[PDB]
Amino acid sequence: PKAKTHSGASKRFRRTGTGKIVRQKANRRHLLEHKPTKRTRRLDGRTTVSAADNSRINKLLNG
Amino acid sequence: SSSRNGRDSAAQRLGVKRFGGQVVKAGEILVRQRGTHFHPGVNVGRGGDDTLFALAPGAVEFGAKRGRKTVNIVPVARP
Amino acid sequence: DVRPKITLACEVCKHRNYITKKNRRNDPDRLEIKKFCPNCGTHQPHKES
RNA sequence: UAUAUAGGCGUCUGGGGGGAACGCGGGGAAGUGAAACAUCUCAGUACCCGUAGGAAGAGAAAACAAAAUGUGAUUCCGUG
RNA sequence: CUGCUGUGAAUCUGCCGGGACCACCCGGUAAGCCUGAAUACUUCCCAGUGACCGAUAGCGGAUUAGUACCGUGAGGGAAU
RNA sequence: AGCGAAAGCGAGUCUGAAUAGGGCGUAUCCACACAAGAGUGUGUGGUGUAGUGGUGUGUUCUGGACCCGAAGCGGAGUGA
RNA sequence: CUGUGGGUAGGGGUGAAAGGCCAAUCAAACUCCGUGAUAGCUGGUUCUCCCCGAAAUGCAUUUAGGUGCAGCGUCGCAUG
RNA sequence: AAGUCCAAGAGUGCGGCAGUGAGACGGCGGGGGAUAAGCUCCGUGCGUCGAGAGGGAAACAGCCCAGAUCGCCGGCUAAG
RNA sequence: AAAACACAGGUCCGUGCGAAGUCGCAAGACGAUGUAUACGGACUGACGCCUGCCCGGUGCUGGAAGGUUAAGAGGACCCGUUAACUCCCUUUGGGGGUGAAGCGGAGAAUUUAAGCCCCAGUAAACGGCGGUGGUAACUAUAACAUCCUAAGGUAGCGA
RNA sequence: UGCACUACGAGUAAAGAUGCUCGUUACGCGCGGCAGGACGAAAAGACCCCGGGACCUUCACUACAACUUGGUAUUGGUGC
RNA sequence: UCUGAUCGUAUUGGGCCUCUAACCUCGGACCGUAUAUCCGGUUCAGGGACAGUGCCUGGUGGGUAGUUUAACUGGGGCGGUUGCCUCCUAAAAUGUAACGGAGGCGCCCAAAGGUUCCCUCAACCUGGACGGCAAUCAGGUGUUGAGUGUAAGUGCACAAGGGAGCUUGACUGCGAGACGGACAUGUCGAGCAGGGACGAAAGUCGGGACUAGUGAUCCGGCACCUCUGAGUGGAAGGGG
Ligand SMILES: [Mg+2]
Ligand SMILES: [Mg+2]
Ligand SMILES: [Mg+2]
Ligand SMILES: [Mg+2]
Ligand SMILES: [Mg+2]
Ligand SMILES: [Mg+2]
Ligand SMILES: [Mg+2]
Ligand SMILES: [Mg+2]
Ligand SMILES: [Mg+2]
Ligand SMILES: [Mg+2]
Ligand SMILES: [Mg+2]
Ligand SMILES: [Mg+2]
Ligand SMILES: [Mg+2]
Ligand SMILES: [Mg+2]
Ligand SMILES: [Mg+2]
Ligand SMILES: [Mg+2]
Ligand SMILES: [Mg+2]
Ligand SMILES: [Mg+2]
Ligand SMILES: [Mg+2]
Ligand SMILES: [Mg+2]
Ligand SMILES: [Mg+2]
Ligand SMILES: [Mg+2]
Ligand SMILES: [Mg+2]
Ligand SMILES: [Mg+2]
Ligand SMILES: [Mg+2]
Ligand SMILES: [Mg+2]
Ligand SMILES: [Mg+2]
Ligand SMILES: [Mg+2]
Ligand SMILES: [Mg+2]
Ligand SMILES: [Mg+2]
Ligand SMILES: [Mg+2]
Ligand SMILES: [Mg+2]
Ligand SMILES: [Mg+2]
Ligand SMILES: [Mg+2]
Ligand SMILES: [Mg+2]
Ligand SMILES: [Mg+2]
Ligand SMILES: [Mg+2]
Ligand SMILES: [Mg+2]
Ligand SMILES: [Mg+2]
Ligand SMILES: [Mg+2]
Ligand SMILES: [Mg+2]
Ligand SMILES: [Mg+2]
Ligand SMILES: [Mg+2]
Ligand SMILES: [Mg+2]
Ligand SMILES: [Mg+2]
Ligand SMILES: [Mg+2]
Ligand SMILES: [Mg+2]
Ligand SMILES: [Mg+2]
Ligand SMILES: [Mg+2]
Ligand SMILES: [Mg+2]
Ligand SMILES: [Mg+2]
Ligand SMILES: [Mg+2]
Ligand SMILES: [Mg+2]
Ligand SMILES: [Mg+2]
Ligand SMILES: [Mg+2]
Ligand SMILES: [Mg+2]
Ligand SMILES: [Mg+2]
Ligand SMILES: [Mg+2]
Ligand SMILES: [Mg+2]
Ligand SMILES: [Mg+2]
Ligand SMILES: [Mg+2]
Ligand SMILES: [Mg+2]
Ligand SMILES: [Mg+2]
Ligand SMILES: [Mg+2]
Ligand SMILES: [Mg+2]
Ligand SMILES: [Mg+2]
Ligand SMILES: [Mg+2]
Ligand SMILES: [Mg+2]
Ligand SMILES: [Mg+2]
Ligand SMILES: [Mg+2]
Ligand SMILES: [Mg+2]
Ligand SMILES: [Mg+2]
Ligand SMILES: [Mg+2]
Ligand SMILES: [Mg+2]
Ligand SMILES: [Mg+2]
Ligand SMILES: [Mg+2]
Ligand SMILES: [Mg+2]
Ligand SMILES: [Mg+2]
Ligand SMILES: [Mg+2]
Ligand SMILES: [Mg+2]
Ligand SMILES: [Mg+2]
Ligand SMILES: [Mg+2]
Ligand SMILES: [Mg+2]
Ligand SMILES: [Mg+2]
Ligand SMILES: [Mg+2]
Ligand SMILES: [Mg+2]
Ligand SMILES: [Mg+2]
Ligand SMILES: [Mg+2]
Ligand SMILES: [Mg+2]
Ligand SMILES: [Mg+2]
Ligand SMILES: [Mg+2]
Ligand SMILES: [Mg+2]
Ligand SMILES: [Mg+2]
Ligand SMILES: [Mg+2]
Ligand SMILES: [Mg+2]
Ligand SMILES: [Mg+2]
Ligand SMILES: [Mg+2]
Ligand SMILES: [Mg+2]
Ligand SMILES: [Mg+2]
Ligand SMILES: [Mg+2]
Ligand SMILES: [Mg+2]
Ligand SMILES: [Mg+2]
Ligand SMILES: [Mg+2]
Ligand SMILES: [Mg+2]
Ligand SMILES: [Mg+2]
Ligand SMILES: [Mg+2]
Ligand SMILES: [Zn+2]
Repeated sequence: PKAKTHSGASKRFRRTGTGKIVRQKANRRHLLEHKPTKRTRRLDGRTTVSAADNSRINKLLNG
Repeated sequence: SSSRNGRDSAAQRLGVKRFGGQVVKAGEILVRQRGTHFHPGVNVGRGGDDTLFALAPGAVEFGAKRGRKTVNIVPVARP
Repeated sequence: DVRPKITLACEVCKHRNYITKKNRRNDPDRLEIKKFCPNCGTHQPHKES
């Protein structure tokens, strides 16, 4: 049978034009008042996933 | 029958990060500390948690200036 | 709470720009301070919501 | 018990049971997985019940579609 | 789309659908029924084939084989 | 052909008030210039960009999934 | 006390009550089926030689005899 | 700055395939214990065993010597 | 194999009769071809003398003036859609505001049962039953003043 | 029931040795007896810990049977 | 024609006493029926729109069913502990274990934040009514022994300690380069622009001398936006 993509990981990870997999940083969904804006803005945008996690994330993404 | 202690905090990895004669980029942080054990020297700035960083590229070198240990960045000549 | 979370809103556009804390025991009235409004483009008074 | 019906008598014609799989309509688990478990899964599976036919079921728009002077009953197969 | 319960209309300037809903447009004409082909399967019969097994293998069963035997019974079940 | 949550725009694109920084993208290398040595950039030329489909091997996913092993759970039946 | 015949059936029966008995079995009988249940646990896994060759640590863990990632092996490529 | 450099079979980056995550004793620095344990817990470009054959310590994983490509009825040595 | 179960005797509770209880999805059956001197359930266990206190907790039974509470009735008020306008502002449009009816969505007031809170009784219902301050016959042998509760061990027995 | 032409002592060793060390003792093979050892046989310890079951209890959780409340359908008429 | 004290009609509820005709009776009789305590019917006598039963609904509910009920741990249990911060162990980089040795945290302050300027304490001696060593005054000695919101450590007298003025940078768009790191977290940061505060200017200001005062994702709320809107226009819903 054809392989199944892990759905929980597809709605969290994405690939760029070259093929590196990007991410979204955590600790930014609530409890924001006490966080300075420098911490808030170093926590947004995408960031490439670590080389250590790149092997498992790839298998979850391709299924 | 029980110990009323046994707690500690994480190590913060403080200390000198760049030593004398070491070439750094402008902006590299050079020594993490609590108080001001090393005071900012020439062309060296001090951060919010008393972290010393380099305001210009060059070579690290320590000194003493009126009984105060200081850290300075020395402009190496452009080849 | 005695130091609850409060929000500050610009008077001239009613947009909630900042959230802070203050003591209700010591500052019973609404807190108002001149803050910066990103769409008004300048510093405006901001009053507690 | 009057209208009468329930019943009773006679004369016909059918029904009953079996069968390996395939069909249709119903009823419907648990082991298991979730690294525990109850939603969830397993699985509408196993099993059970009623019924067939040589196949069945479906089938001739109170359908799709999307501004195309577009397809045109159903079933099945490949993709998507 | 559909079951049980309650309420419950219109016959075409009607009624239904187009992913809450409303308006406009478009598609269709429910509450009646039949329907072949393309699709699924093999108890049984015929004829073949195998980079299938070759007697502890292949069917449980090449021979008394669902036999002898074991069990009250459902049932389990050889060896040659 | 990419950037973007998307509308969209497109060797660009997003954010932003910003010809103002950064993100992702513009195969890769070569040279010649123009700017700074805060890690090199920008631009003009050049070179020009490699995938896909069979199939062997390793690992993996869904399947009993390298082989053996519970106590026990469920369905339908058999037994005084 | 006893013979013959009979009735009660599995979360059920029966019990002058011991969780007793219900076909040499009972804190939920037995048979077949789901089914090759599931086991972070134990066991076993079959010919050869050549080259290289560990770990028993860190971090997290419904975690502590399990696992993920790091460290540490090997092979291929790049650099030198 | 050199050395080693027909080798350490060394670094670093990307990838395929891992196993490991129960360690032991001895030397040196320490916590716990009674400055007890063949105890327990840490540090160590410390060693050996694990995964190490050969010689010495009577025998004797972890101590001393020394790292087994094969053969020889040659020689020189190490610990002793 | 017993001291354990049963037992004859005791009480308590339920049951007015295809009873209650039990087996059944139901029909039906036992109870019982019985009818409160009967039947079921619970505890105790011939006999003899007796069986104290506590109704606060938890059950059981009973009661109702209130508080609280479902579905169901109610649809005030609000929102969507748009016939109509009414205006600019640019012109063959198109956005501003109002927006009736109709259809839709969220839906408040109001009304409404049992239960629970509430108040009573009940222990042969499940359950509970105290101290302190300083004392004499020859030391005693806990029965002077006061704290606390729902009440502070009655009789009998007692290494 | 891995073997086999299977002594003892003091040692050593996974710390309680027929099998290793060093010494002591002992001609080969049987028959009847005894039970000190072979950590003798038997039964994948039942004590203890770990993982999993199972049945039991309850003001653990969540459900369901049963009991019960009200509305409404079956369901109607006159008077207040 | 509102305010009202009113009667009647049409309509519809709430309740009440009823009636019988649904429905109900294991009350009688008779019949199917020779046989029959079944069953059905017919009829008399009783209940009666109640009860029962569908559907919707709230209670009670170990009667039953499925399940959960942590780990570390010098065996397990009982105790204690579980995240964060500071110190010693910890062997002069960093890091380093034990049910090793000691303490803190789950806040606080609209100033205890920003800037500008000014000042130097604690203790001791001497002189003073209450007033005593001690309270405020004056003279001197006094370089840090005081103080720093808050544990501890590192700091700070150049002051980060004390005082006053003004004021909100306890900003918005960003961020070269780094520390730390299994990962996820975390931490520092010059500099550019907008719009400000203080300062003559230089300049400083993205909370607090520093390091605790915190909780991933999912799911949902709210305000704003130029995104989307299942035929179309809206909407609902989604998105930033
Ligand atoms: Mg998907
Ligand atoms: Mg958000
Ligand atoms: Mg913020
Ligand atoms: Mg520390
Ligand atoms: Mg600061
Ligand atoms: Mg104030
Ligand atoms: Mg048939
Ligand atoms: Mg299940
Ligand atoms: Mg499971
Ligand atoms: Mg499992
Ligand atoms: Mg056919
Ligand atoms: Mg047909
Ligand atoms: Mg048909
Ligand atoms: Mg055979
Ligand atoms: Mg042969
Ligand atoms: Mg056979
Ligand atoms: Mg027989
Ligand atoms: Mg895209
Ligand atoms: Mg942004
Ligand atoms: Mg750019
Ligand atoms: Mg090719
Ligand atoms: Mg290939
Ligand atoms: Mg079974
Ligand atoms: Mg039977
Ligand atoms: Mg008899
Ligand atoms: Mg019999
Ligand atoms: Mg029993
Ligand atoms: Mg049997
Ligand atoms: Mg038996
Ligand atoms: Mg059973
Ligand atoms: Mg069972
Ligand atoms: Mg299965
Ligand atoms: Mg298995
Ligand atoms: Mg080697
Ligand atoms: Mg690993
Ligand atoms: Mg590798
Ligand atoms: Mg060398
Ligand atoms: Mg080599
Ligand atoms: Mg190597
Ligand atoms: Mg482990
Ligand atoms: Mg370990
Ligand atoms: Mg070790
Ligand atoms: Mg040891
Ligand atoms: Mg030592
Ligand atoms: Mg120790
Ligand atoms: Mg040891
Ligand atoms: Mg060591
Ligand atoms: Mg090993
Ligand atoms: Mg050796
Ligand atoms: Mg070695
Ligand atoms: Mg040596
Ligand atoms: Mg010699
Ligand atoms: Mg020598
Ligand atoms: Mg006896
Ligand atoms: Mg006996
Ligand atoms: Mg007994
Ligand atoms: Mg009696
Ligand atoms: Mg009683
Ligand atoms: Mg009854
Ligand atoms: Mg009575
Ligand atoms: Mg008794
Ligand atoms: Mg008595
Ligand atoms: Mg009494
Ligand atoms: Mg009482
Ligand atoms: Mg009481
Ligand atoms: Mg009471
Ligand atoms: Mg009372
Ligand atoms: Mg009551
Ligand atoms: Mg309603
Ligand atoms: Mg006594
Ligand atoms: Mg010996
Ligand atoms: Mg010995
Ligand atoms: Mg021996
Ligand atoms: Mg020998
Ligand atoms: Mg002998
Ligand atoms: Mg013997
Ligand atoms: Mg003997
Ligand atoms: Mg044995
Ligand atoms: Mg065992
Ligand atoms: Mg256990
Ligand atoms: Mg009724
Ligand atoms: Mg009803
Ligand atoms: Mg219960
Ligand atoms: Mg239970
Ligand atoms: Mg289960
Ligand atoms: Mg456990
Ligand atoms: Mg444990
Ligand atoms: Mg212990
Ligand atoms: Mg011990
Ligand atoms: Mg150190
Ligand atoms: Mg050191
Ligand atoms: Mg360590
Ligand atoms: Mg504490
Ligand atoms: Mg301050
Ligand atoms: Mg200030
Ligand atoms: Mg003075
Ligand atoms: Mg100050
Ligand atoms: Mg803030
Ligand atoms: Mg960066
Ligand atoms: Mg500016
Ligand atoms: Mg700045
Ligand atoms: Mg800060
Ligand atoms: Mg989740
Ligand atoms: Mg639509
Ligand atoms: Mg639309
Ligand atoms: Mg919206
Ligand atoms: Zn504003």
